[PDB]
Amino acid sequence: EKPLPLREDMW
Amino acid sequence: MEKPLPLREDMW
Amino acid sequence: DGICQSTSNHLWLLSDILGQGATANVFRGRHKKTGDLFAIKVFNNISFLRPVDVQMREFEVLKKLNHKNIVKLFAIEEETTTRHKVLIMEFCPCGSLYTVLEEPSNAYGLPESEFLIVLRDVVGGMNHLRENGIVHRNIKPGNIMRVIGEDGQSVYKLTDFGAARELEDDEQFVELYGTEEYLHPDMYERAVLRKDHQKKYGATVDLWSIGVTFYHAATGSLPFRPFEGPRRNKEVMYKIITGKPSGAISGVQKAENGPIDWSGDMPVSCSLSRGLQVLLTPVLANILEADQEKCWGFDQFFAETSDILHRMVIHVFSLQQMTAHKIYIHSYNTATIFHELVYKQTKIISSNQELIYEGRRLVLEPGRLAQHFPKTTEENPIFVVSREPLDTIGLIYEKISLPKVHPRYDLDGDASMAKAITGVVCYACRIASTLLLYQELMRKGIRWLIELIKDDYNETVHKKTEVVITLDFCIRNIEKTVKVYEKLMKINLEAAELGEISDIHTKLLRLSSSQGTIETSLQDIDSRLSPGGSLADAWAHQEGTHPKDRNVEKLQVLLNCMTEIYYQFKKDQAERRLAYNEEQIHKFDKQKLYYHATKAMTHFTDECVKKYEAFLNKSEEWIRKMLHLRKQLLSLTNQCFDIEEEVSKYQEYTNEL
Amino acid sequence: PGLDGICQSTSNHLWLLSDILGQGATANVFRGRHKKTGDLFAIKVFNNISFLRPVDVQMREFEVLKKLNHKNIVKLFAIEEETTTRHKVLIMEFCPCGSLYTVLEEPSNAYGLPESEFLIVLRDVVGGMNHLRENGIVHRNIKPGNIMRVIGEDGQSVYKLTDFGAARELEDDEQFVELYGTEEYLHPDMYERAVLRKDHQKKYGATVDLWSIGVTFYHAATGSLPFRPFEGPRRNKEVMYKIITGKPSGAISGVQKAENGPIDWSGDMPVSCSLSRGLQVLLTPVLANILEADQEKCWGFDQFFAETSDILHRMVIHVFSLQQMTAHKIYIHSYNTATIFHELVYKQTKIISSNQELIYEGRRLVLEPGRLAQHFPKTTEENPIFVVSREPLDTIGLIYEKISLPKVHPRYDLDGDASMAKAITGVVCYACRIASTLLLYQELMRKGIRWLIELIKDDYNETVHKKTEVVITLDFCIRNIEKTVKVYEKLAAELGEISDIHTKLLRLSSSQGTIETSLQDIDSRLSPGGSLADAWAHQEGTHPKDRNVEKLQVLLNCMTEIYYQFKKDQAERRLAYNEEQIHKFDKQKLYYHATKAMTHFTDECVKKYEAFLNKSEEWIRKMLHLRKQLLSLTNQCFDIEEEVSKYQEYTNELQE
Ligand SMILES: O=C(NCCCNc1nc(Nc2cccc(NC(=O)N3CCCC3)c2)ncc1I)c1cccs1
Ligand SMILES: O=C(NCCCNc1nc(Nc2cccc(NC(=O)N3CCCC3)c2)ncc1I)c1cccs1
Repeated sequence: EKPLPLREDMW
Repeated sequence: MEKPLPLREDMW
Repeated sequence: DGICQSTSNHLWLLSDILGQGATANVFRGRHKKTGDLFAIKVFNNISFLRPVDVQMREFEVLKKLNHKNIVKLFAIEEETTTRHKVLIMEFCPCGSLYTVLEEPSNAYGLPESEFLIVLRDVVGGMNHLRENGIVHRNIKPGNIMRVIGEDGQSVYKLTDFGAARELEDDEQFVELYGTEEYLHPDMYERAVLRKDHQKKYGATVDLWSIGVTFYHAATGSLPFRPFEGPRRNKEVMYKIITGKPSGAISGVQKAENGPIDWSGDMPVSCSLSRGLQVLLTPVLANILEADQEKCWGFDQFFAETSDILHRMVIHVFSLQQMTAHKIYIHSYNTATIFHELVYKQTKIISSNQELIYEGRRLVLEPGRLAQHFPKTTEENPIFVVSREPLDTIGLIYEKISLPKVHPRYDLDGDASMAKAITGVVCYACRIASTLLLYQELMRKGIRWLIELIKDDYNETVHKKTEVVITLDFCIRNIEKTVKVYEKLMKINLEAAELGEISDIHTKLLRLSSSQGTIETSLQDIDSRLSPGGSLADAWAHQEGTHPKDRNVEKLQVLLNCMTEIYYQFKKDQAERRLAYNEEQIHKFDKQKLYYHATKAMTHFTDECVKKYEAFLNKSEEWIRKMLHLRKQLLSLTNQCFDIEEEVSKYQEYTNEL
Repeated sequence: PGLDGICQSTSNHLWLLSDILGQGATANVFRGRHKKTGDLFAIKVFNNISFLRPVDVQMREFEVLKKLNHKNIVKLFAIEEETTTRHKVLIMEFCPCGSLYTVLEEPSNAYGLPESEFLIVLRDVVGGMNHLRENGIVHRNIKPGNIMRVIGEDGQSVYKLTDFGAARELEDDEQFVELYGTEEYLHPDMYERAVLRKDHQKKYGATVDLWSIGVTFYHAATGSLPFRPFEGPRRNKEVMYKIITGKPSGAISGVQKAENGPIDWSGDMPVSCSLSRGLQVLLTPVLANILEADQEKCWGFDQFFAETSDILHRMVIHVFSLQQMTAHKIYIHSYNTATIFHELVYKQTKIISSNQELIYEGRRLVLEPGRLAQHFPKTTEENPIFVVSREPLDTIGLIYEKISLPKVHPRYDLDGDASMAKAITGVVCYACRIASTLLLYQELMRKGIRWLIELIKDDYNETVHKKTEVVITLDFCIRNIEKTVKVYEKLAAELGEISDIHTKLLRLSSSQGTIETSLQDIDSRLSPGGSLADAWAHQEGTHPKDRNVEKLQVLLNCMTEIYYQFKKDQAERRLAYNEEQIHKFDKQKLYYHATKAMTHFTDECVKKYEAFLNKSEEWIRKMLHLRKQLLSLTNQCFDIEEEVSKYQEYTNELQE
């Protein structure tokens, strides 16, 4: 468990 | 064919 | 350049660009919430200068396509900032077919194993296209994606439908898209030269796109080559793409403005088996047809290709010729059909073919199906031998030498040279690998054949000594009577004629020296069949290369070094400038490339080729030695049925008082 | 010269400080190039603590190593000075393929190294060690991270020793006092004086290397260290010492399975080991004597060398026991006769040489008792020599270790995830290894049963070829010879000769009739439809067309690549935000692939193998029973041909 989703501004 | 020259420490 | 774009559910980095086109770019993106990667196709700012009628052409085409061999269009979302429609489709990491054909390993053709996979997937997808009514007129190796199946076997898929249209089976367009080398002539004419005349095309262009692709994947070369490269000479390229005579699959120009060499055959450099080339070249010569009259239809093409894909392979090795063969045969064919296939490839008739397999003969009845044959591989094939003489052919490769290294320090000029100079050594490695198998299969079959002449010799002794006893006591059955024919009576001073049983004694005894001379004749056979005889394979373990020599492994080690330089020089030719030390290393490693290529090409012709030819000569003299001995052993074998059928009718007269 | 932070140089070589190969307390090693040529070398520069071990006694060591030239020693070309620092620098031959440690860190070798490569390691390590002893240099520091690996001209790897960091010049017998090495591969004497700051008057010999060589060999043979104190051996500094000191004679491995509990002492290889049973019985005793703690029962080098030389000088003949479904590698000498070959088959399969029947490439194999093993038929593993007896044998199959996946820890841990991906990928590697072995065993059983059935047809045809010879004599040389001239006395003449022999003629002739009755039954049982049929063989078990091992390899490559990424993800102690979530997603992807592979391994490869194993076992019964029955008929034929061989000897009297 506990996976966070990706984000745009962090790339 | 003899274009290669010795490597030099100042280009690195 | 860490800029990025995103939709509602996917995001990608502009630097992570997979492919590129004039109409759109293709990026490696990920699903924001799952992490799984997809290929994202965003359309550039210039694709919105096309009419809205035409900027939907690829959208409705990829909609009605869901099939393996077609790159799965997963979804279609809108980008965040620009609101541009983008295509989320499956990501094939292994690159395109062109990515594969650029490997120096496949510089002279794909391995025959992979070619049948490319054949299978291209037809399956192209069929699904015409089945759903789409003519994608830009079929090229850079367009055919490769993805690894669940079983390691490659699975190829189609994409880049930017050149598509809603085509009906008898409709034709008047528009223009594609890439040069793999496009139909009557589309090359209008697209390259902007010259249009007297023809429109639909559902026939793709057959040409496929056929040119297949020839490239088979020979490692494009089928229609004008001199000075295919970059210019488009007037010459069109002179070849249209003036080509029907039934010739390749048109190459040797000289500058010289002749146009036509050929209906595969080059010797091709990797595919001869059993396949005879099935393949008809398909190429009939879809490489400009006009619609002498051309094949989709109906005839898909039927003929499926006939190849629905066959099985039986590996047969000619021992008298030292030639391997692949027999492409349906599973529902019979054994007498199998013999016909072998005759067409070895020119030895059906009545002459003895089948040796795993140290045994092979019971070959005509009423047996192909799928019930013994399972064969190339290393464990069905051997075939003939009692009549055959020319020892051997392997027929193409003698290829290294190209000339150029002294001009050129970034892309060395990269183009590194590709070819590695490909030449790559071909020699594949040949030396086959030469090894040809020698090792020789040793395997000869040993099995020698064991079969011993079964032929031991079988007669079990019969001859079985009639030597039928005649041993048949001659005393009337000798114990002729002994008393005159023991109780008249004096038996000498042998004279006595009755009907006096000629059945003086002529039957003649079968004791006429047969006694056979028992001594078999000894000369058993002597030459013995370890010390004139038929021993003492030379087989003495001549030619051996697998323990590791010649192929030595070549491969040199090739790895050549390949590492080539893969490096392509990184170098990207961004065509080098620092000082980097430039010198490139110049140094350029010379090491020639050193490894020379060492390899020397070891090939001096160790593998020389000893293979030495082995092919010490085996040419043994073929005659064996075929002559079989002629003598059979003549002695037939005498034991002429001696034993004679002691059969006279056996009745000797059972009396 | 360079810009002080990016590169150093000598008069003849130069190197980037970023192309760093290895670090050490005395020196560092870089990937450099000869100035005038561009060719690559490994450059070792002694910065600090080069003055810790004396300079002259270490410099004289370098000049004598500069003359050293051997296959298994990393060549020391020249010894120079750095341009500005004037530190001493050694130019050495560069080994791009890394060390043996890098090879043992692969998941493919998480258990035994492949037997082929292990023999290479054993050959080279012994070869290099012998070269040092013959030149009087003590290593005292050999470990996997120390044995370099290069690829020879023939593609076979060549291992080369280096980093003689604990080295000086030694005779055959004298005294020492030093401390250098890494903890795991250390002799028990040095483990106290280098780990637990405690000294004693205990002495050494040529043996301090022999222990390190022993631990190194066991590691390459099994993928694990031979002495593990419950947790990692690097943490239990005390319990690790208690194990090697009280190591019982003969034991080669001690593992504490429960905390502060007993230590399980084993004297043979683990089942997980990849090496053949034929080699294990040869390697185990070598490992035993060199892993002896005290110098009283240790081996010494002269014995250790000649012993491993025997293992290396042997060749291998491949043999597959058809009734036991077991493959075997036979380590025999080239000069060894054919008789001793049967001995080695006995010790492994419990088949005495009297009932050792050999099939090879479709036919029986005749064994001249004096034929040399260097002229036996060449045998691959897929082309072995099959051995069968007419005596019953337990059908064993392959004995592998049932290794299930570790529990994947859910916490996000850069170190834990990387160390866990290593083990779980290694488990799928061991599973894929076995999956390939199972398919080979099944395909060899098919190749053997097909040959043996064709062989019994030869034995059948041999006896029916004999029956047609005694009946052509019994019915003709006796029934006709006697009926005409002997049963017509009406007076030697009419004695027990006419009564007993005429009856025995009809005794043998009538009983021979029912011999044909039992002969056609045997022909029917090994005809297409009979009880002895290849049918089940082509039906049960996995097949090459199934492509189970390829399917497992596809999954394994995704796991392998995820592990290699987690290795680099561990290089940073902290991951960027989006990278953290990819690592979190790929961690679940890593465990998904593993369970998917283990499912297909157990449900597909294992099951159909074990199903094939049973239908094999039941066929051995019906096979061995038919051969015993055909034999009984074969001996009746010779018996009848013997009884008639003397009745005809009196039919040739002919005096009446
Ligand atoms: O012509 C075109 N695209 C050629 C292929 C790009 N298309 C796709 N690629 C992948 N994955 C992938 C991964 C690694 C390498 C590659 N291939 C290349 O790098 N190549 C191939 C030809 C020369 C350079 C592809 N997934 C989906 C697609 I859609 C196009 C022009 C406009 C759209 S597409
Ligand atoms: O640590 C040390 N020596 C171990 C090797 C370094 N020395 C040499 N290396 C190479 N070629 C090479 C190529 C690729 C990688 C590597 N390195 C590894 O694979 N490593 C590093 C430690 C364990 C895993 C080496 N040639 C010659 C030598 I001399 C030393 C510390 C102080 C002296 S030596």
